[PDB]
Amino acid sequence: EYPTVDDIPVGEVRLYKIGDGVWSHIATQKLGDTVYSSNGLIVRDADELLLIDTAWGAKNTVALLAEIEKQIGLPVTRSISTHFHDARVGGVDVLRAAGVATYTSPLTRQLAEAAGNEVPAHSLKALSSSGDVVRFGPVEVFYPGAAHSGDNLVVYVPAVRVLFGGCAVHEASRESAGNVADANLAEWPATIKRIQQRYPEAEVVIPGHGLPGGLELLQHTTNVVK
Ligand SMILES: [Zn+2]
Repeated sequence: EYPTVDDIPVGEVRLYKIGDGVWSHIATQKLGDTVYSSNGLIVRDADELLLIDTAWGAKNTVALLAEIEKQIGLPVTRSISTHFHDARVGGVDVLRAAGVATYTSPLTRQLAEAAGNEVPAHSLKALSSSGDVVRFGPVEVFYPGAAHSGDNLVVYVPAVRVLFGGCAVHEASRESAGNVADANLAEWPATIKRIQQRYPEAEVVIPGHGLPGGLELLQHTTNVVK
């Protein structure tokens, strides 16, 4: 049932229910030749929603808000971007215009600014060193160390044991690491092991791109990176 690039045109967004009060959002973007599918997360907290990652640019992020209003009907009040690439902060200006309080790690804000990308408005201050973890509403945000990028974060929803790995985690079908220009290939396996050790009871693991799986995606990622 999980949507792929073939099911979603650029500019549309689908939601997919993952567990109680947890959905992923899936969108499509085209970079020159390449067409990607990309996942974020939505998590209910009382009568509001926490959003993890934009839908890759302003147009998709507008469609994301519309689809949330249509399907869920609760307001997105806060967001977290999991790394500095346009794929995850592109659209933060749409979120700000809709009144969302946008957050990420201080390092992500710095890298986004350096890259000329959109910059979330607020910093999650206790996330500075590999291993740092903070609670934020109904999730934990974990900085496990450098991997796909130096700043990449993962997000865990403890009530339902759902781990959003973002682009630090590859889907089962993926056999190459993608854009490695900001990656730390040497550190990535150790970063994965840190995720494994922290969330040994996770039931679903959602990669940055492609099909959700279980904890097996973590070791798979290490194998690919090598
Ligand atoms: Zn990226």
